[PDB]
Amino acid sequence: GFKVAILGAAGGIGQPLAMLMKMNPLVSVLHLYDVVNAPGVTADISHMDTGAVVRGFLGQQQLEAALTGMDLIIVPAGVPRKPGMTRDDLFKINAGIVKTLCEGIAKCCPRAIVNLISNPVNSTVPIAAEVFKKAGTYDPKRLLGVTMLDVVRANTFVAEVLGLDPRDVDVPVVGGHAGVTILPLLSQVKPPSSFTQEEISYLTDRIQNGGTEVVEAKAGAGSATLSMAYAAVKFADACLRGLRGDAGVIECAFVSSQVTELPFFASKVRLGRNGIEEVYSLGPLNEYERIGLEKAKKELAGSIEKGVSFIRS
Amino acid sequence: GFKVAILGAAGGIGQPLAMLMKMNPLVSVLHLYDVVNAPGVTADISHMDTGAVVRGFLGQQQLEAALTGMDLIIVPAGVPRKPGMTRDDLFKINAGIVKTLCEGIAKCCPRAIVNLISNPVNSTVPIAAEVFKKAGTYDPKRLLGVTMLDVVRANTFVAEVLGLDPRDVDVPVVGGHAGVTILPLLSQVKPPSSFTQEEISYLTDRIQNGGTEVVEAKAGAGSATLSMAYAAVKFADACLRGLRGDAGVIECAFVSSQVTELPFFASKVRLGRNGIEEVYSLGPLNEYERIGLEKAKKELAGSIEKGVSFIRS
Repeated sequence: GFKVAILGAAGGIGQPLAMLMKMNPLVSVLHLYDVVNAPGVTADISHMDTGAVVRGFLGQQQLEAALTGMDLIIVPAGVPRKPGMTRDDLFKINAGIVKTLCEGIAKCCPRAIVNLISNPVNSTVPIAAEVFKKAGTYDPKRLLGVTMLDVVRANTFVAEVLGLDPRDVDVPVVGGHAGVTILPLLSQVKPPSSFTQEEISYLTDRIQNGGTEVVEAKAGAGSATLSMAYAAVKFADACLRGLRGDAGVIECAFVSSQVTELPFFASKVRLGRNGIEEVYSLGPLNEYERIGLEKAKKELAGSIEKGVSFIRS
Repeated sequence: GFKVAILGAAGGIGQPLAMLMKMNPLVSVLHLYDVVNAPGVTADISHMDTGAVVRGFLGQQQLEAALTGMDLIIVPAGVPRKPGMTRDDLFKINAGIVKTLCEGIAKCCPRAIVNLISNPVNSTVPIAAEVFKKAGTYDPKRLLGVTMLDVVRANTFVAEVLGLDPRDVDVPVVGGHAGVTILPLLSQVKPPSSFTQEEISYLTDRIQNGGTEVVEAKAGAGSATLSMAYAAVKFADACLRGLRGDAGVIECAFVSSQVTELPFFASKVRLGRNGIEEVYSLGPLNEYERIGLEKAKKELAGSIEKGVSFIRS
């Protein structure tokens, strides 16, 4: 099996995520890390009678111990939005957080596959890339922004409109991980289907804003944590199956790419023994998607620069 | 596809338990009930691309809609381990909660299989039984106290000792769900093994105090949530496979039985189309376990009464 580290394992997303990884039969070793409550979460999880052995790590002084030897690093680390946040002062905190964790990764497990969930992903992935570049350990094939939740939402909402089982639907989602930056390619959905103009717009808008659906349901106090955990694990499991050597492991992720003029983009990627084995091109898009693509790119260009800038200064 | 309702889906145990049930293919419909935040959790969960369709229900006024039609009702509901307040006995509270929920269940889904997790199981189950008796819906084959986490811990701890993968270990646990009432039959362990008196001592002690172990670790402000959700789902899933018609579905559970003089006891049971298709006796016990059996029954008798008198008196 493989060794996995979850950074921020005691948070809202972290916990359900650690519970699910502890259940993954491909995980031999599981390191739960956080700046608080790591021991209590570890204790709880240690009782589950599954294959993976779990250990906890608390504080910066233990990050090295948590990271050393890991094959995959799942990073949902990030401070929540509470005191009337979005204050942008938030972004500085999260960017700061992704920064140190990446410094640790660059130092302790430079070859480990990295699944960055820390939001905003459109900026933190570039941040990570820059930090690794500055450390001389950047392998664009091993850094992935987890955009899986958008695909999960798309599959679910598309299935609902088509009256299908969500498990039998696959919706490619490209671009970025926030708002109009999220671009579901309905014209490339599986199984083959046709959508009315009405459905195409309803679906796209819904997928792009699925996040606030949950924030609304929680009176703006919280956001998706469970579905996020479920998605990150579905994605982590994919990376693990890739490291195992499985063929055709394909999923959408926000990665370093040349599929567009932008340095980082979300598209279909093939996961293998050394991370990303192939970044799939966007291919044919219809009018609606083209117009959406451009709007996505415009915002994405700025978000990337924002992250690249945060480090390069 | 089976219909499942989770009472108290917004809590520590409920949320991860709800996420895991959403993932269970045997679940066609999933109802998330609670007095607070049910909508938020539901929205979160509804985005998961799995078969189960999920609906939320908030407050007493919506409990009937949640229950109606359910095949299985998992009940983790109950107040948390408040660190400050040592113990003005949660009993009063939880017991109250259990009673109202059970009244609802007896009225809305009398034929539903029930998985009561509400602490303390040693009392809440007899309470539920007393609530259904008065309602005239009691079916001893349909009420089950979830002691699955005692088995999970045992497998883990025992496998640790044996240096095995907890997945290849089975340790039957009988008796009750608290302290010395939890009785791990180490002599019936699979694979056949031998333990030193020390290990037998350590294992029996640790399994009986598993919960405490976690509370201590979480700095008094919390108890096992994840491992409990994990064990509850494994147990719930067993029931569902039972409802499906599967053969050989055997699990330990605190149920109504005449395995001992007590009206309730945890032992192996076979789950069938109507819930418990048979309650198995304890089998072979060494002197150590027989002694343990006596202490178990001793403290268990009172617990059972403490719960029955909550309804009768």
